[PDB]
Amino acid sequence: ASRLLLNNGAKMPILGLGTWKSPPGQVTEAVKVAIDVGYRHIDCAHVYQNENEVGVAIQEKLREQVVKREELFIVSKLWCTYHEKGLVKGACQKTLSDLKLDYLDLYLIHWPTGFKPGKEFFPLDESGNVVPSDTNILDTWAAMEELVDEGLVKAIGISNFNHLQVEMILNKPGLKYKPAVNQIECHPYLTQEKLIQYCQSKGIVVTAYSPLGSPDRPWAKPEDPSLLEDPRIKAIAAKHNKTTAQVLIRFPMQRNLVVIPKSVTPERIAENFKVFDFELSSQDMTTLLSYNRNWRVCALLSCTSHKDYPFHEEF
Ligand SMILES: NC(=O)c1ccc[n+]([C@@H]2O[C@H](COP(=O)([O-])OP(=O)(O)OC[C@H]3O[C@@H](n4cnc5c(N)ncnc54)[C@H](OP(=O)(O)O)[C@@H]3O)[C@@H](O)[C@H]2O)c1
Repeated sequence: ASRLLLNNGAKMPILGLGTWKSPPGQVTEAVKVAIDVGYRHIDCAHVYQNENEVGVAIQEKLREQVVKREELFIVSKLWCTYHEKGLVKGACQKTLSDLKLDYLDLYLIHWPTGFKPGKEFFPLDESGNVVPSDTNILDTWAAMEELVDEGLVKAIGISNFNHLQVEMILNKPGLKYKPAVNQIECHPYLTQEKLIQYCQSKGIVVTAYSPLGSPDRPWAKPEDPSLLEDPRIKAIAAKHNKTTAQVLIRFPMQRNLVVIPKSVTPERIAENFKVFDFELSSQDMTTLLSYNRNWRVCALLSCTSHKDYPFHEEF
């Protein structure tokens, strides 16, 4: 159906709306339009600096009775400067205040890397590199498990964890709640077959972020590759009378992945929803998988020496 069953018994909508880089001034309208169109899952984060304005839209639609809270699935993420056991709750309560909710459906550790606490999201060492915290992943997972026992979040997960870091949590002595979700970058140029196969075999649901290749990412140099413009993907979409974006959103769905395209444009938010009415053939799916080139949009390049940097491992 549009929902995948989580290990806590909840069902997660397979399509959600992303909000990274959605400006405060445009995201309230964008989330309102998305809920009107039929979106029931919104992906958020403290570091996107727009959760208050996302929260204005959810309140509006709740008040309107367009949707009840139980049918919404709201996701946010713990930023790297809040990995200390004593800061996790406070970070979650700030997000809950900004979103004006009393619980989150899913809360994710945004990156495995902890940074020193403070007001800068990427603290620098007077001079140059990002200043790390000495916290580790298991300390932060224990603080996340407390949030479930206190009723603030219904499920907890991870994002950008490689398979060894997931295995580290899965083997934690006294593990009380397994990660429900691992949210990772995934699209035809970074197909992630080994990490998806690992997670799915452990009962962890995978969410594909940057499904369209994030054409608005700030560091967009390469002058090269664009997924939306790839003539080979345009040809598959033409065969189905769909747009390239609709093919790129349908592709993770047929791999049993949740997918969270971002848009602040009403026509594209609506376009992106019309993805339940067609099917990519096996041939189309094998062809899209063959375009992998291990190209990653989000490589957290300022942290390549951090003890917990996730992308040195094969997967
Ligand atoms: N956990 C993490 O580390 C992490 C990292 C990155 C992203 N994410 C999540 O994943 C979400 C999606 O990834 P993303 O924001 O990197 O990028 P994306 O969804 O791959 O691409 C967004 C870009 O595509 C455009 N777009 C959307 N629909 C389109 C369509 N039908 N036709 C043409 N262009 C279209 C958007 O334009 P307009 O907005 O102008 O329409 C925007 O410029 C994020 O917003 C965030 O919620 C999570």
